[PDB]
Amino acid sequence: KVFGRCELAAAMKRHGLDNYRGYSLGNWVCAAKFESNFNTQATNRNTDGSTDYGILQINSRWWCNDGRTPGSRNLCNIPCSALLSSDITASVNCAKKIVSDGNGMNAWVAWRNRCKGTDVQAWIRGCRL
Ligand code: NA
Repeated sequence: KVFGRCELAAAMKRHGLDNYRGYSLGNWVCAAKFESNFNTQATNRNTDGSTDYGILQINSRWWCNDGRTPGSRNLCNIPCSALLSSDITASVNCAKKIVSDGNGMNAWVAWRNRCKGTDVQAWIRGCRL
């Protein structure tokens, strides 16, 4: 599924991501824009042979099981495929764990480089929330 911007904002809010660990909803919509372009089915092989999965490009290195990332953990206790669902619940659950792991949204390198310190509220402008 390819969400609209305000649609994804509403889905993140319904799933309690809005101001989770102090990150405004525009921070999470911005991260999703640049990780996946709002595509739940997005997958990207990392050079290290791990894969990133879904709207928030959650990495098989630590967070989900794809069966092909030697020496990885599955700290969200989910198959990485669950992170490609048109329902974002499992992605939101796992992103709550990632953002609590100590480095906030810096865990998303695209957030750090493209959203951090920017006017992220623009990502939820005009959204009926
Ligand atoms: Na893994």
